[PDB]
Amino acid sequence: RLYDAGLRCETGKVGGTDVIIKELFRRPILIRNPFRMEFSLRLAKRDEVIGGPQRRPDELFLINVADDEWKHEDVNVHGFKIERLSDLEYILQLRSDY
Amino acid sequence: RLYDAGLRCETGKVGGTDVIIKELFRRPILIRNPFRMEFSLRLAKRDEVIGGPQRRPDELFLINVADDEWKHEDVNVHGFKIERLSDLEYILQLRSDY
Amino acid sequence: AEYSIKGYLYQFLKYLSEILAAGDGARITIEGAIEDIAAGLTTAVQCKYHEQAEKYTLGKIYKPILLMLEHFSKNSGVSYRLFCHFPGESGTKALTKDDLETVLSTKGEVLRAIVARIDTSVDYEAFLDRFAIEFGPSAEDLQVAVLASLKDKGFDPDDIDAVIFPNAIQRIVDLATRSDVNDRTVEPKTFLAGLREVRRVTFTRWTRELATKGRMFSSLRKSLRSCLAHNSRWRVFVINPLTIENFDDDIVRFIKAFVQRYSSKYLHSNPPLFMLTGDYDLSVLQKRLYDAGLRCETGKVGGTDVIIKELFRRPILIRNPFRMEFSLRLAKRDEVIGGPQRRPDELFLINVADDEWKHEDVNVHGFKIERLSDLEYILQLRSDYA
Amino acid sequence: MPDLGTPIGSVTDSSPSLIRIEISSAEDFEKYKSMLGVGQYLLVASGNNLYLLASITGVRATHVERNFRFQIDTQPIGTLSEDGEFSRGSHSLPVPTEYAYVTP
Amino acid sequence: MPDLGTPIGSVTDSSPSLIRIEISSAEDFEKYKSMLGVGQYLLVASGNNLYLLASITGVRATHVERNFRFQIDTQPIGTLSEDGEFSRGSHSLPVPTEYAYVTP
Repeated sequence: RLYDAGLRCETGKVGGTDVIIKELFRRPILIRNPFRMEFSLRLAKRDEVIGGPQRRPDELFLINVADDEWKHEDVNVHGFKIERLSDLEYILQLRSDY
Repeated sequence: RLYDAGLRCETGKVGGTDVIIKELFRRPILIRNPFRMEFSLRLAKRDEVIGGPQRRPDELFLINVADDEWKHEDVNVHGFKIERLSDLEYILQLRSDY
Repeated sequence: AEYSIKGYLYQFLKYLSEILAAGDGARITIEGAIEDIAAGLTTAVQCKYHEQAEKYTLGKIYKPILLMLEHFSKNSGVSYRLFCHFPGESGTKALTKDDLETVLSTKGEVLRAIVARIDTSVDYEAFLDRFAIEFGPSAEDLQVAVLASLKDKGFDPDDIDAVIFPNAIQRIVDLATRSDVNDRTVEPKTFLAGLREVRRVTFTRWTRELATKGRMFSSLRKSLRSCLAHNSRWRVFVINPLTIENFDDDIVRFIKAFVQRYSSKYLHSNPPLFMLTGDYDLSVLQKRLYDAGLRCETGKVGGTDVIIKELFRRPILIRNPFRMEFSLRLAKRDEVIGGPQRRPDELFLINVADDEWKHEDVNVHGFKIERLSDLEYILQLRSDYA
Repeated sequence: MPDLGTPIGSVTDSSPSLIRIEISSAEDFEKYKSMLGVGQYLLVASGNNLYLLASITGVRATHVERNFRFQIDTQPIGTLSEDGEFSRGSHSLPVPTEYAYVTP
Repeated sequence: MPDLGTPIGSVTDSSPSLIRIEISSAEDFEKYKSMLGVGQYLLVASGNNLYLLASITGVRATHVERNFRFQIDTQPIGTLSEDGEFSRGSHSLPVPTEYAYVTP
């Protein structure tokens, strides 16, 4: 669906179902003029990703989940509870008014 | 009336009564300096238009219509109900006050 | 059938030699050939032609007589004639009854086959009184004699071969065959002035089969070269499609050729215009040209009636990558009213008598065609003809 | 007379004694590199139904970013009409935006 | 003396031994290309009721996008008045913004 919409995703899979971590957190190719992005977003299931990142994440947004293995004292761990997705669209400044 | 006003339109008709999908959803020639545009607007009658487009629209506006085929779960639909067109000009930022 | 036109060609050419060699205040008229309601009671004649022998022997020429006798058989009022050239013969020679019967005779197996087709009860002596035979000289020398005579008359030497003579014989061929109310006789005094005043060229079935065929095309082709060299200039066409053969199919070919040679460049600012006179439906041609690859400029904002300012505008052109807003202009003559602000540099009238856009400071070239290929050749689109 | 193919490039500057042609695509140049050496001949358009023959005197190739540039310098020798006639000595002048072709 | 016609262009740079002229449109140049080759002649206005006859020594054509520019270089040969008198030797200098015509 995201392909039909006009976007491209990176899943970390070299053919096989297994997820190679070193190929999901890589840096993309970026030409300035004319602009182009190799990929725009990453997408994966949690149960599949077995490991961690070499460099820790700045912010971690947990929506409707209790605990994860990537929590640590040196990360800004935000936690919410919402029932519709427009709520987040308001928090993150995508929608002007509640 | 639009020509008398100073505008050119794309209808998709090539001589005959039949409507073609390709010619309507066509990119126009744009020259920067000096500024000139092959056309500014696109006009059609729904029933004569059969088929679908290549890229599903980014926004669809329904003004006193209940249902339309192009309604989909990846299109930002907006349904209203109006009495006079001056209302919509307010909604679309054309006039300053009700 | 055989429809051996060389006979009728000889006949109309000999009539032409008569007319050019005629006394003042004399009316000469001709009888229209059969092959065209059978107008005229005794104004119909059929002929053949054959000139390959060293000496005059009636035996060898069996073939014409069979069909001519059958032709007399088929219907009654209507004359019959013939022309042939062998060395040593002049004038008219009347065969006898036994001699014609010998032609009737099954001298060969083909003739025994053919005789059965002709009816048993048929006139022979009355037939001979009704049919005569005429001799002729070599045809090419005759065609040369016509042109030499016209030179003797006094005309510009170059203009004769190209324009004067084919248009002149065209009138003979029109008179010989027509379905209208008018006279059938030609007086030289009124005949000559008409041809001297009017300038146009004609390509048609009979004109093709002449001595000066090759000399006709090139002389015209060479005139239009100076015009077609230019990148930017206004050109206008007017076609009348009744007479032309296979118009619906060939017109697309012609347009694609003309555009690909003369409207597919960034320095080609003003595209051409085509105007068709008749009861034609344009939508079909427009759609077919769309499928071909081209795009047209109709002139209509609302598909009711034409606006002149929109039809004569200038298109947007982008250099690299190259595109054209439109590559041609199409319309119907009747609908158009008024004239452009700027006069046409050229106007091509095809199968048309007069138009209201004519003027003194505008060139006008005229044609009369039965196949469009001859125009493709005239405008350098194709290398050879027929 | 035959079909002459698809243009290699376009005129940028002209003169009675020099024509300069520019190619901007590497693929085309590599496609016809064999036929674009010094001494070889090119056909340039000067109006409808007329071509001019020119001789290559120089080739320059530069890649600069601010993509590809290929310059060809030519010196006319004569003209060649469509019907297939050749004549030495051309006082004509091609206008920019015209097309260049390789001689079959 | 007679009607000369619509002009081709205007003067840009002048001097005692050189005059430069500029055409800006391709239609006009394509129209009078025959009359603008080396060795032919042009008439340049220098005041009311006076003209200068100049011989072409060069043509140059270029296309640039900030459009066409055509440049003609000329050398002065003499003076021709309104009445018809022709005199070799030229003392006058043509000021810019002055028209040039092709010789009938």
